[PDB]
Amino acid sequence: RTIQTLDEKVFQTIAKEVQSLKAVTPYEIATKYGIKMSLAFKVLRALRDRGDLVLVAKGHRTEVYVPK
Amino acid sequence: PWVSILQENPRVIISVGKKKTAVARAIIKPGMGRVRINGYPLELWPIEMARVKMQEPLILAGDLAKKVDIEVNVRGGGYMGQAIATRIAIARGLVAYFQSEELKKLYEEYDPYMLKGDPRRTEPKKPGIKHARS
Amino acid sequence: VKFSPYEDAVAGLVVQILGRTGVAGEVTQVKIRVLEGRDKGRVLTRNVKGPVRLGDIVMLRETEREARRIT
Amino acid sequence: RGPIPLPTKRLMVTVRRAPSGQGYHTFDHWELRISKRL
Amino acid sequence: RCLRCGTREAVIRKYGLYLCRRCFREVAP
Amino acid sequence: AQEIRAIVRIGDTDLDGNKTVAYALAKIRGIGIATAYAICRKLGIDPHATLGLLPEDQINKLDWAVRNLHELAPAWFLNRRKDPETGRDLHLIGSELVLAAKRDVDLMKKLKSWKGIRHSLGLKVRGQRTVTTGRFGATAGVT
Amino acid sequence: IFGEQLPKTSRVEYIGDVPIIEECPRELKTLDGNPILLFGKWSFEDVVVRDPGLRRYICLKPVVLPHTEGRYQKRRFGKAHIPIVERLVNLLMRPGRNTGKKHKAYNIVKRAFEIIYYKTGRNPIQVFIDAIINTAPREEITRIIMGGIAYSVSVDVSPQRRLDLSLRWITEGARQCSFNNPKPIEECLADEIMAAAANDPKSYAVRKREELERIAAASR
Amino acid sequence: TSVKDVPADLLIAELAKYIKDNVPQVKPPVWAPFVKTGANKERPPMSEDWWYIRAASIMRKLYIYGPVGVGSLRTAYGYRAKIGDKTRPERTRKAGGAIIRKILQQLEHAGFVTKTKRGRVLTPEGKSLVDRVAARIAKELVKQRPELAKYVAPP
Amino acid sequence: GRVKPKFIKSLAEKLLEAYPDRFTESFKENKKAVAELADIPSKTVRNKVAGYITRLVKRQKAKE
RNA sequence: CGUAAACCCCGCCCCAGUAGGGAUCGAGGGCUGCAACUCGCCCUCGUGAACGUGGAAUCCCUAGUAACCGCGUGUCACCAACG
RNA sequence: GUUGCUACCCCUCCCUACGGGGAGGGGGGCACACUAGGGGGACUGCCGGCGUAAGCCGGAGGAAGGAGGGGGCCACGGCAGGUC
RNA sequence: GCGGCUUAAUUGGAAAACCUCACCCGGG
Ligand SMILES: [Mg+2]
Ligand SMILES: [Mg+2]
Ligand SMILES: [Mg+2]
Ligand SMILES: [Mg+2]
Ligand SMILES: [Mg+2]
Ligand SMILES: [Mg+2]
Ligand SMILES: [Mg+2]
Ligand SMILES: [Mg+2]
Ligand SMILES: [Mg+2]
Ligand SMILES: [Mg+2]
Ligand SMILES: [Mg+2]
Ligand SMILES: [Mg+2]
Ligand SMILES: [Mg+2]
Ligand SMILES: [Mg+2]
Ligand SMILES: [Zn+2]
Repeated sequence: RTIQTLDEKVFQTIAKEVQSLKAVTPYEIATKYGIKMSLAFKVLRALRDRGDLVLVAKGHRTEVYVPK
Repeated sequence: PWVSILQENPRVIISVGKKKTAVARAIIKPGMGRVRINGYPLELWPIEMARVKMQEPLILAGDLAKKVDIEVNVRGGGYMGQAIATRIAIARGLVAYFQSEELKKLYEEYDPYMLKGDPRRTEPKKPGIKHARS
Repeated sequence: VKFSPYEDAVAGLVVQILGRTGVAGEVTQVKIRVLEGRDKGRVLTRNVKGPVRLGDIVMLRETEREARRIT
Repeated sequence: RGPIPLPTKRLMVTVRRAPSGQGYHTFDHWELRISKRL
Repeated sequence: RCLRCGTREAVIRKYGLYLCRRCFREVAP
Repeated sequence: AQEIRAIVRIGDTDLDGNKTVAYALAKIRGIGIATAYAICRKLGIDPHATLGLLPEDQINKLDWAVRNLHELAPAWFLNRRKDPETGRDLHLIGSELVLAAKRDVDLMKKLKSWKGIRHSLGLKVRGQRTVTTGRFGATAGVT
Repeated sequence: IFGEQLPKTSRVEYIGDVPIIEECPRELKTLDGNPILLFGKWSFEDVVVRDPGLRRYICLKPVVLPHTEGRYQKRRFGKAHIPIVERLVNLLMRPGRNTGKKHKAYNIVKRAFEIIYYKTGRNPIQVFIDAIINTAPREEITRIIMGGIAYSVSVDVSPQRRLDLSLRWITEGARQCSFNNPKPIEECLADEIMAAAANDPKSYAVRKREELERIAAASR
Repeated sequence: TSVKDVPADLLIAELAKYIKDNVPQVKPPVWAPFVKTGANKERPPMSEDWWYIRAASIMRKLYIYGPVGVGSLRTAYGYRAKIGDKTRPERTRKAGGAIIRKILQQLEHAGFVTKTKRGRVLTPEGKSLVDRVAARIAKELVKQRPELAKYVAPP
Repeated sequence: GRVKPKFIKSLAEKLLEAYPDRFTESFKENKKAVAELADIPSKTVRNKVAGYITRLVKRQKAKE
C-alpha cells in the first residue's frame, strides 16, 4: 500500500491507466477516479519517482507528466 | 552616442541603456561567452521572462557573443524595466563592439526599439481625479 | 485559384473604400471584388464591420445582396 | 574643484481653490524652488 | 493657529508655514 | 494497510479522520489552527499526518491536550488567561467555553452597564455606528 | 489594389491577380542561420495560415518570448505587428484582479502549449492557428432602427475583427471553464484550443461563432 | 565557487540541512511551536525545520548585504498583511524581531556571524562555509547545466 | 503643425517681401536667415515662419 | 525613514459556505493623552455571520493609458476604508 | 564634479574543477551614469497623391510626425450660482 | 456623507474623547 491514503487496488489501476495515455494531469486523474486532486498529486509523483513518468511541464497546481 | 570605447587594443566598450526608470551600464571586453548582470550569471536569473528578455540579443548574435565577456550594472525601474534596459545595452554594445552592420540589421528587424530605446516614460496624476485617466 | 479555407465562404478583395455608414458609423461601405466562385469577376459594394484597409481579403457567406443603408 | 550643481529643493503647497467646498474639486499648486551649487 | 488672521480651520503646518489655506492663496507669491 | 478511521472522536467532537491532524483538531470550538499546530508540535505528532491513521495512544494524548492545553502552552496562548472569576490561566473547550462566555454577558446584563444594556438590546457593544451598515443582515453573536 | 504605396516591413506575395499581403517578416534567423524557437521549444517556420485575409494580421515573426512592450496600439492596424501568441497572452489578463500579470499569463500559455503538443503531437503554434481559423466569425449583425425598434441586419466582418473575436472567444471560454471548479486554467485553455482546432461543437468559441453566424443568417 | 554562482533555493536548502545536522548552537527556543514569524500572519509556518531554514536564509542575506542589522533584516522578511480591521486595505508588516535576533545570536555563538557598529557581518568561517556549500552545489549543478561551467571552472 | 494662424502668415509675408533675395527653397537656410533677420524670441514660431517662407519660395518658383 | 507590494520560485490545501470570508462576540496584553465608559488606536488566543459574482438602472476610460500593486504625504498628541 | 558614478588599479577575506572568480577598504579618475544652467532638434521639412489654396492622406528618414506628451494662464457677459 | 426617526442636544450649512463647537444640562 504505497500512499497509505489510497487503496492498492486503485493505485495499480491508475498505474496501468497512465501508461496508456500521452500526457496526464492530477486534475484528470482526480476527475477520472473520483479522488481529491491533492491525492492525485501524490499518486502521480509516486510513479514519477518510480520512473514510469517524467515531469515535462510544472506549475502551481497543474503538473504535466509523460509516460516513459 | 550610447556606446563609448574605453581602452581599445584589449577593446573595452561601455554601453548605456534605459527603459522607464531602469539604467543599465554594460562593459564588453574580449573574453569567454560569459555574461553577468549585477554579479549574477545570466543562466541563474530567477525571473524567467526577464532572463529571456535579457538574453534575446545573445541568441540573435550566435557566436559573436561567445568571444566577449559582458558585465552589466542595472539599477532602478522594476524587473521588466531592468531586463529591457539590460537587453538594450547588450544589443547596442554588441553592435558597437563588433562593428557589424549585419548584426544591427538583424537586431532592428527583430525589434526596432532594441537600439532606439523607449521615449515614452509615464504620465502624472492630476488633481480631482482617481488617477491620470488620460 | 482557391483562397477561402472554408467551404461556404467565397473570398473578396477590398479594392476601394466607399465610406462610413450605419448607426454611429461603425459600418464601412467598401468595393469588394469577388474572388473564387460564382460571380468570380463581379464587383460589389458591401458593409464591413471593423477596421478595413485596401487590399484586405474578406469572406463572403453570400454574394447576391449589395444592400447598403443601415439607417 | 568646480561649481557642482547640487539637486534643487522643491517646495510644493497644494491648496483647495475654494472658500468652502462648493463645486468641482479644483486644486492649486504653489512651487518654491531653491537651486544649490558648491 | 494662523499668521495673517486667526481662523484655526485650515491651520497648515507644512514646513513652518502657518496660514489658513485661503490666506495662503492671496499671499502665496 | 490500515483503513483510515472515518470518524475520530477527540474532545467531544467527531473530527474527520481523513483530514490532517492539525486541520482536523481546529473543528473543536476552542481549538483554532494556531492552537492545533502548537498542540501537534508540543506533543511531537506530525501536524500534517492523517488523523485516521494515528495510533490510539496518540489519540488519547491529543484528546488530553485539547482538554488541558493550559498545562502545555504559555499563558498568552490561551483563550481564558487571568480568569475573571478564578484568576487562573485556562483554555475552555466547547460547552464550558460557551457557558463561560455566556456568564460574562449575563453578568453585564445583571449590572446594567452600557455593554450589558447593548447586549440586552441586541446591538453592537464595541464602538460603532447604526446610521449605516449597522443593522445586521446576518447573525451577530456566533459564540 | 493600391495607389498609396506601402510601409516597409510589409511583404506582397502576388498570386495570379490577388496581392496577398503579410505585415510581418516570417523569414528570420539568428546570425548563424539557426531558427528562433517560441519559448525555446517551438519553431515559427512550418506554420501556415490557411485564410488569405487572416494571413495579413497574424504576425508569425519569430520571437523567443512573445513580449512586445505595448507599443503597437498607437497607430490604426498596429495590432498586425503584435505576435499572435502575445495576443493570446494579452487576452489572459482578465478579470480585473489579473490585469498587468503578464508573467502569469505567459506561464499559463507556456503550460498550455506543452499540454497541446503532448496531447496532439502537432505544433502548438499550428494548433492555435487552426483554432483561430475555425473560430473566426465571417458574418455579423448590426443595430438598425425602423422607427423605434432596434432590429438587426447582416454585415461582413473585416479580418482584423474576425481575429479579435476569435481570440476573445477562446480566452473567455477558457476563463469561464476555469471559474469556480477544480479544473486549472491551463488545462481549460488547452482543451478549448484543441476543441477549436478540431472544430468540435463543445467548445465555447465554436458555439459562439455558430450562434453569431446563425443570427446573421436569420437577420440578413 | 561564489554565493552568486549557485541558485538561492538549493543553496539555502543545503545550508539549512548542514546547520541542522552539524551546527548545534542553532536550536529552536521553547516558544518556537507557539508563534508565527511576524505580527499579522494568519497561520504559523508549516515546515518544522523553519528555524534552520530561516538561519540559512539569514546567512545568505548576511553574505550578500553584510552590514545590515536586525531592523533592516526585519524589513527584509516583511510581508503584506491586514493591519487593524480585516476589511481595510492591506499594508506591509515587518517580520518578528525576536526570531531574527535570536537566530543571529545563535549564529554568532556558532561562529559564523560577528557584530560591528553597522550590523552583523559574516565571519571568515561563515564565508568559508557558504562558499564551500556553494561550490559543492555547483559541482552537481554543472553536470546538468553545462552552460554554467564558464562561471565556475573556466577553460 | 495643422494651420498657421494670422500672425504667422503675416510675419512670413513681411519678411519674405522686405528681403526677397535672402530666402530660397531650403529649410536650413530659411531658418538661418529668419534668425538673422527678425526679432524671433521663440524657436517654434521661427521654425514655422521658416517653413512658410520655404513654401512661398516653392510657389513663387512654381508660378513662373 | 529604506531590503515596498503586486511578481517569480517551492511545498500544503482541492469545489466545500471550505485551509474561501472575516462580520459579531469572549478573555487578555500595550500605545497616545490631563482624561479612552459614552467615544480612540495596536497585538495575542478563541469564536467563525452574510456572501457562491449580485434586478431595474448606472459610472469612468483611447497608451505607459485602463486595471491591479504598494510607497510618500495632507489633515495629525493618537487615529485614513478620505484627498 | 566638498556631494553623486566606478570603467583602471592595488591591500585583505573567502572559494577554487585551478584557469580564475567574488566581496570589502584604499588609491586614481569624472570615463559611464547622475546632478543643474544654457543651447540645438521637428518646421508639413522631403517624396507620392489630392486641392486655385487653406490644407488633408500614405511613405521614408528621424530621439521625437502632424499642436510631439502632461499641465498653467480662464474672453465679454451670465448662473438673484457658493461662501456675512 | 445626507435624509428621516429618536433626543436635553443630536448644529449650521450647501483626522470630533477636552478644544474644535457654533448644540443641550448645570455654573462663572
Ligand atoms: Mg501611475
Ligand atoms: Mg471609530
Ligand atoms: Mg466555491
Ligand atoms: Mg540601513
Ligand atoms: Mg487591497
Ligand atoms: Mg516606510
Ligand atoms: Mg467556514
Ligand atoms: Mg478586555
Ligand atoms: Mg474607549
Ligand atoms: Mg484568530
Ligand atoms: Mg446563500
Ligand atoms: Mg458588482
Ligand atoms: Mg507629519
Ligand atoms: Mg471628556
Ligand atoms: Zn487666515
